[PDB]
Amino acid sequence: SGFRKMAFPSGKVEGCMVQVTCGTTTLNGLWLDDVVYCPRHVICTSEDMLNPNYEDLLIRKSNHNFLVQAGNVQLRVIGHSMQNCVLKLKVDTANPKTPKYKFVRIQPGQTFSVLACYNGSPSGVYQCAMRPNFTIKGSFLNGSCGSVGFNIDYDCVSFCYMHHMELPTGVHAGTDLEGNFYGPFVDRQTAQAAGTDTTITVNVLAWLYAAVINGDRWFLNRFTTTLNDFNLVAMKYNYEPLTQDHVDILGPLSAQTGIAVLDMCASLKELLQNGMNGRTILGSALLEDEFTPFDVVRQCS
Ligand SMILES: *CC(=O)N1CCN(c2ccc(Cl)c(Cl)c2)[C@H](C(=O)NCc2cccs2)C1
Repeated sequence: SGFRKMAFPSGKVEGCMVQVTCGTTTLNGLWLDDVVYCPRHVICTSEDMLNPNYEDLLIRKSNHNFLVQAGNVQLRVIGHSMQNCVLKLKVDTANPKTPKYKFVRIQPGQTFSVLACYNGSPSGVYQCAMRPNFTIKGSFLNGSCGSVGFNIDYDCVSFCYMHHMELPTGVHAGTDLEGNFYGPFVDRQTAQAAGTDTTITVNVLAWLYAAVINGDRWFLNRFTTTLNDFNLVAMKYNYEPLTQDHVDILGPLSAQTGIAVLDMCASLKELLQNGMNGRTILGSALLEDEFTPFDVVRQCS
Protein backbone atom coordinates (compact mmCIF):
# COMPACT_ATOMS: atom_id res chain seq x y z
CA SER A 1 0.00 0.00 0.00
CA GLY A 2 0.91 3.67 -0.14
CA PHE A 3 1.28 5.98 -3.08
CA ARG A 4 4.23 8.23 -3.82
CA LYS A 5 5.63 10.23 -6.68
CA MET A 6 8.41 7.73 -7.42
CA ALA A 7 11.43 8.42 -9.59
CA PHE A 8 13.56 5.72 -11.21
CA PRO A 9 16.82 4.72 -9.50
CA SER A 10 19.35 7.13 -10.99
CA GLY A 11 22.49 5.05 -10.77
CA LYS A 12 22.65 4.03 -14.43
CA VAL A 13 22.45 7.69 -15.37
CA GLU A 14 24.92 8.91 -12.80
CA GLY A 15 27.65 6.85 -14.41
CA CYS A 16 27.10 8.82 -17.65
CA MET A 17 27.26 12.41 -16.45
CA VAL A 18 30.26 14.54 -17.37
CA GLN A 19 31.22 18.22 -17.46
CA VAL A 20 31.61 19.97 -20.81
CA THR A 21 33.37 23.32 -21.10
CA CYS A 22 33.71 25.49 -24.20
CA GLY A 23 35.27 28.85 -23.61
CA THR A 24 34.00 30.23 -20.31
CA THR A 25 30.77 28.22 -20.59
CA THR A 26 30.31 24.99 -18.63
CA LEU A 27 27.33 22.62 -18.55
CA ASN A 28 26.57 18.92 -18.35
CA GLY A 29 27.09 16.24 -20.95
CA LEU A 30 25.87 12.69 -21.39
CA TRP A 31 28.63 10.14 -21.98
CA LEU A 32 27.37 7.03 -23.77
CA ASP A 33 29.89 4.69 -25.46
CA ASP A 34 32.41 7.00 -27.16
CA VAL A 35 30.09 10.04 -27.62
CA VAL A 36 29.27 12.94 -25.29
CA TYR A 37 25.90 14.63 -25.94
CA CYS A 38 25.21 18.15 -24.69
CA PRO A 39 23.22 21.26 -25.63
CA ARG A 40 24.81 23.05 -28.52
CA HIS A 41 24.50 26.53 -26.94
CA VAL A 42 27.66 25.64 -24.93
CA ILE A 43 29.43 27.07 -27.98
CA CYS A 44 27.62 30.43 -27.77
CA THR A 45 29.28 33.61 -26.49
CA SER A 46 27.56 36.40 -24.57
CA GLU A 47 27.24 38.47 -27.73
CA ASP A 48 25.80 35.52 -29.68
CA MET A 49 22.90 34.58 -27.40
CA LEU A 50 20.04 35.99 -29.54
CA ASN A 51 20.78 34.84 -33.11
CA PRO A 52 23.63 32.33 -32.89
CA ASN A 53 24.64 30.84 -36.21
CA TYR A 54 25.52 27.43 -34.83
CA GLU A 55 26.92 26.10 -38.09
CA ASP A 56 29.28 29.12 -38.27
CA LEU A 57 30.29 28.86 -34.62
CA LEU A 58 30.95 25.13 -34.82
CA ILE A 59 33.09 25.27 -38.00
CA ARG A 60 35.48 27.58 -36.03
CA LYS A 61 35.99 25.15 -33.15
CA SER A 62 38.69 22.53 -33.08
CA ASN A 63 38.39 19.48 -30.87
CA HIS A 64 40.91 20.97 -28.42
CA ASN A 65 38.49 23.82 -27.59
CA PHE A 66 36.24 21.31 -25.75
CA LEU A 67 37.23 20.39 -22.15
CA VAL A 68 35.41 17.25 -21.03
CA GLN A 69 35.92 16.03 -17.47
CA ALA A 70 34.54 12.78 -16.04
CA GLY A 71 35.50 13.07 -12.41
CA ASN A 72 39.25 13.65 -12.23
CA VAL A 73 39.65 12.43 -15.81
CA GLN A 74 39.87 14.81 -18.75
CA LEU A 75 38.53 13.10 -21.89
CA ARG A 76 40.21 13.86 -25.22
CA VAL A 77 37.81 15.04 -27.91
CA ILE A 78 38.62 13.56 -31.32
CA GLY A 79 35.64 14.85 -33.28
CA HIS A 80 32.57 17.04 -33.09
CA SER A 81 29.28 17.29 -34.95
CA MET A 82 25.89 18.84 -34.47
CA GLN A 83 22.56 17.03 -34.73
CA ASN A 84 19.64 19.49 -34.56
CA CYS A 85 20.16 21.31 -31.22
CA VAL A 86 22.52 18.74 -29.60
CA LEU A 87 26.28 18.66 -29.87
CA LYS A 88 27.90 15.25 -30.19
CA LEU A 89 31.52 15.04 -29.12
CA LYS A 90 33.55 11.97 -30.11
CA VAL A 91 35.96 10.96 -27.37
CA ASP A 92 38.93 8.58 -27.39
CA THR A 93 37.42 6.49 -24.57
CA ALA A 94 34.16 4.61 -24.50
CA ASN A 95 32.36 5.04 -21.19
CA PRO A 96 32.78 1.78 -19.22
CA LYS A 97 29.62 2.66 -17.27
CA THR A 98 27.42 2.85 -20.38
CA PRO A 99 24.13 1.03 -19.66
CA LYS A 100 21.79 -0.60 -22.06
CA TYR A 101 20.06 2.44 -23.53
CA LYS A 102 17.84 3.86 -26.25
CA PHE A 103 16.75 7.39 -27.19
CA VAL A 104 13.00 7.96 -27.23
CA ARG A 105 10.87 10.96 -28.10
CA ILE A 106 7.88 11.18 -25.83
CA GLN A 107 4.42 12.70 -26.14
CA PRO A 108 2.72 15.16 -23.78
CA GLY A 109 1.39 13.46 -20.66
CA GLN A 110 4.30 11.03 -20.45
CA THR A 111 6.33 11.01 -17.26
CA PHE A 112 10.05 10.54 -16.70
CA SER A 113 12.69 11.01 -14.02
CA VAL A 114 15.15 13.89 -14.09
CA LEU A 115 18.70 13.73 -12.71
CA ALA A 116 19.51 17.35 -11.97
CA CYS A 117 23.26 17.91 -12.31
CA TYR A 118 25.73 20.77 -11.82
CA ASN A 119 29.26 20.69 -13.21
CA GLY A 120 28.89 17.02 -14.10
CA SER A 121 27.79 16.05 -10.58
CA PRO A 122 24.30 14.79 -9.68
CA SER A 123 22.39 16.93 -7.20
CA GLY A 124 19.06 15.08 -7.06
CA VAL A 125 16.41 13.05 -8.84
CA TYR A 126 12.73 13.81 -9.28
CA GLN A 127 9.75 12.77 -11.37
CA CYS A 128 8.35 15.02 -14.13
CA ALA A 129 5.78 15.02 -16.92
CA MET A 130 5.81 16.50 -20.42
CA ARG A 131 3.03 19.08 -20.09
CA PRO A 132 0.46 19.49 -22.91
CA ASN A 133 2.24 22.77 -23.86
CA PHE A 134 5.58 20.91 -24.27
CA THR A 135 7.31 22.37 -21.23
CA ILE A 136 8.28 20.62 -18.07
CA LYS A 137 7.83 21.89 -14.54
CA GLY A 138 11.30 21.04 -13.34
CA SER A 139 13.69 22.16 -10.64
CA PHE A 140 16.66 23.70 -12.43
CA LEU A 141 19.21 26.32 -11.45
CA ASN A 142 21.76 27.88 -13.74
CA GLY A 143 24.37 25.35 -14.83
CA SER A 144 21.87 22.49 -14.93
CA CYS A 145 21.70 22.49 -18.75
CA GLY A 146 22.54 19.06 -20.09
CA SER A 147 20.76 17.22 -17.26
CA VAL A 148 18.59 14.50 -18.72
CA GLY A 149 15.23 12.92 -18.18
CA PHE A 150 14.80 9.19 -18.57
CA ASN A 151 12.72 6.11 -17.83
CA ILE A 152 14.17 2.72 -16.90
CA ASP A 153 12.11 -0.25 -18.05
CA TYR A 154 13.78 -3.58 -17.29
CA ASP A 155 17.52 -2.73 -17.28
CA CYS A 156 17.40 -0.38 -20.32
CA VAL A 157 17.55 3.39 -19.85
CA SER A 158 15.34 5.28 -22.32
CA PHE A 159 16.61 8.83 -22.55
CA CYS A 160 13.76 11.12 -23.52
CA TYR A 161 14.78 14.65 -22.43
CA MET A 162 17.78 17.01 -22.30
CA HIS A 163 17.42 20.31 -20.50
CA HIS A 164 18.31 23.44 -22.51
CA MET A 165 16.59 26.52 -21.07
CA GLU A 166 14.21 28.28 -18.70
CA LEU A 167 11.39 30.45 -20.11
CA PRO A 168 10.13 33.63 -18.42
CA THR A 169 7.33 31.81 -16.55
CA GLY A 170 9.91 29.61 -14.85
CA VAL A 171 9.04 26.43 -16.76
CA HIS A 172 11.62 24.55 -18.72
CA ALA A 173 12.20 23.57 -22.32
CA GLY A 174 14.50 21.01 -23.87
CA THR A 175 15.07 18.49 -26.62
CA ASP A 176 15.02 14.76 -27.16
CA LEU A 177 18.48 13.13 -27.40
CA GLU A 178 18.39 13.66 -31.15
CA GLY A 179 18.38 17.39 -30.55
CA ASN A 180 14.80 18.16 -31.55
CA PHE A 181 12.97 20.51 -29.22
CA TYR A 182 9.73 19.54 -27.58
CA GLY A 183 7.35 22.31 -28.51
CA PRO A 184 7.89 25.37 -30.60
CA PHE A 185 10.99 26.55 -28.79
CA VAL A 186 14.45 27.38 -30.13
CA ASP A 187 17.88 27.58 -28.50
CA ARG A 188 18.07 31.37 -28.73
CA GLN A 189 17.48 34.01 -26.05
CA THR A 190 14.86 35.81 -28.12
CA ALA A 191 11.44 36.29 -26.58
CA GLN A 192 9.62 32.97 -26.25
CA ALA A 193 6.53 32.06 -24.22
CA ALA A 194 4.85 28.77 -23.37
CA GLY A 195 1.35 28.07 -24.64
CA THR A 196 -1.44 28.04 -22.04
CA ASP A 197 -1.11 24.90 -19.98
CA THR A 198 -3.81 22.28 -19.45
CA THR A 199 -4.40 19.35 -17.10
CA ILE A 200 -3.59 15.89 -18.43
CA THR A 201 -7.04 14.36 -18.12
CA VAL A 202 -6.11 10.74 -18.73
CA ASN A 203 -3.52 10.90 -15.94
CA VAL A 204 -6.09 12.36 -13.52
CA LEU A 205 -8.46 9.50 -14.26
CA ALA A 206 -5.60 7.03 -13.82
CA TRP A 207 -4.81 8.47 -10.41
CA LEU A 208 -8.46 8.25 -9.33
CA TYR A 209 -8.41 4.60 -10.32
CA ALA A 210 -5.26 4.19 -8.21
CA ALA A 211 -7.18 5.79 -5.35
CA VAL A 212 -10.04 3.30 -5.66
CA ILE A 213 -7.45 0.49 -5.70
CA ASN A 214 -6.00 1.88 -2.43
CA GLY A 215 -9.60 1.76 -1.00
CA ASP A 216 -10.56 5.44 -1.39
CA ARG A 217 -14.15 5.66 -2.66
CA TRP A 218 -15.72 8.88 -1.37
CA PHE A 219 -15.64 10.68 -4.75
CA LEU A 220 -17.47 8.02 -6.73
CA ASN A 221 -21.01 8.64 -7.83
CA ARG A 222 -23.93 6.84 -9.38
CA PHE A 223 -23.56 8.72 -12.67
CA THR A 224 -21.97 8.04 -16.02
CA THR A 225 -21.51 10.43 -18.95
CA THR A 226 -20.89 10.43 -22.66
CA LEU A 227 -17.38 11.00 -23.92
CA ASN A 228 -18.63 14.07 -25.71
CA ASP A 229 -20.43 15.62 -22.74
CA PHE A 230 -17.42 14.97 -20.55
CA ASN A 231 -15.07 16.79 -22.93
CA LEU A 232 -17.37 19.80 -23.05
CA VAL A 233 -17.11 20.01 -19.25
CA ALA A 234 -13.38 19.36 -19.11
CA MET A 235 -12.41 22.02 -21.66
CA LYS A 236 -14.17 24.47 -19.32
CA TYR A 237 -11.65 23.58 -16.60
CA ASN A 238 -8.63 23.76 -18.94
CA TYR A 239 -8.48 19.99 -18.94
CA GLU A 240 -7.21 18.23 -22.02
CA PRO A 241 -9.69 16.42 -24.28
CA LEU A 242 -10.17 12.75 -23.49
CA THR A 243 -9.90 10.59 -26.62
CA GLN A 244 -10.93 7.03 -27.30
CA ASP A 245 -7.28 5.99 -27.12
CA HIS A 246 -7.32 7.30 -23.54
CA VAL A 247 -10.49 5.33 -22.87
CA ASP A 248 -8.87 2.19 -24.32
CA ILE A 249 -5.75 2.83 -22.24
CA LEU A 250 -7.67 2.97 -18.96
CA GLY A 251 -9.38 -0.30 -19.88
CA PRO A 252 -7.19 -2.38 -17.56
CA LEU A 253 -7.68 -0.21 -14.46
CA SER A 254 -11.40 -0.11 -15.29
CA ALA A 255 -11.46 -3.90 -15.32
CA GLN A 256 -9.41 -4.21 -12.15
CA THR A 257 -11.80 -2.00 -10.14
CA GLY A 258 -15.23 -2.65 -11.69
CA ILE A 259 -15.78 1.02 -12.61
CA ALA A 260 -16.28 1.89 -16.26
CA VAL A 261 -14.11 4.66 -17.69
CA LEU A 262 -17.09 6.89 -18.38
CA ASP A 263 -18.37 6.29 -14.83
CA MET A 264 -15.07 7.55 -13.45
CA CYS A 265 -15.36 10.50 -15.88
CA ALA A 266 -18.62 11.38 -14.15
CA SER A 267 -16.80 11.38 -10.81
CA LEU A 268 -14.17 13.71 -12.24
CA LYS A 269 -16.86 16.06 -13.58
CA GLU A 270 -18.35 16.29 -10.06
CA LEU A 271 -14.99 16.89 -8.33
CA LEU A 272 -14.19 19.73 -10.72
CA GLN A 273 -17.57 21.17 -9.71
CA ASN A 274 -17.31 20.81 -5.94
CA GLY A 275 -13.64 20.47 -5.09
CA MET A 276 -12.58 18.23 -2.25
CA ASN A 277 -14.40 20.03 0.60
CA GLY A 278 -11.39 19.54 2.84
CA ARG A 279 -10.90 15.89 1.91
CA THR A 280 -7.88 14.42 0.11
CA ILE A 281 -7.30 11.69 -2.47
CA LEU A 282 -4.19 9.55 -2.06
CA GLY A 283 -2.84 12.30 0.15
CA SER A 284 -3.44 15.32 -2.11
CA ALA A 285 -5.95 18.17 -1.95
CA LEU A 286 -5.53 18.80 -5.69
CA LEU A 287 -6.08 16.45 -8.66
CA GLU A 288 -2.71 14.84 -9.55
CA ASP A 289 -1.94 14.62 -13.28
CA GLU A 290 1.70 13.40 -13.33
CA PHE A 291 0.93 9.68 -12.99
CA THR A 292 0.27 7.82 -16.25
CA PRO A 293 -2.00 4.78 -16.59
CA PHE A 294 1.25 2.84 -16.89
CA ASP A 295 2.81 4.31 -13.72
CA VAL A 296 -0.35 3.41 -11.74
CA VAL A 297 -0.25 -0.24 -12.74
CA ARG A 298 3.45 -0.69 -11.76
CA GLN A 299 3.31 1.01 -8.32
CA CYS A 300 -0.07 -0.38 -7.12
CA SER A 301 0.07 -3.86 -8.63
C1 LIG B 1 20.53 25.52 -18.37
C2 LIG B 1 21.80 26.29 -18.11
O1 LIG B 1 22.78 25.73 -17.63
N1 LIG B 1 21.84 27.57 -18.52
C3 LIG B 1 23.00 28.15 -19.20
C4 LIG B 1 22.59 29.43 -19.93
N2 LIG B 1 21.34 29.25 -20.68
C5 LIG B 1 21.20 29.44 -22.08
C6 LIG B 1 22.28 29.90 -22.84
C7 LIG B 1 22.14 30.11 -24.21
C8 LIG B 1 20.92 29.87 -24.83
CL1 LIG B 1 20.78 30.05 -26.55
C9 LIG B 1 19.84 29.44 -24.08
CL2 LIG B 1 18.27 29.25 -24.82
C10 LIG B 1 19.97 29.20 -22.72
C11 LIG B 1 20.22 28.73 -19.87
C12 LIG B 1 18.98 29.63 -19.89
O2 LIG B 1 17.88 29.17 -19.58
N3 LIG B 1 19.18 30.90 -20.25
C13 LIG B 1 18.29 31.96 -19.83
C14 LIG B 1 17.51 32.66 -20.91
C15 LIG B 1 17.38 34.05 -21.13
C16 LIG B 1 16.49 34.35 -22.20
C17 LIG B 1 15.97 33.24 -22.77
S1 LIG B 1 16.55 31.80 -22.04
C18 LIG B 1 20.69 28.46 -18.44
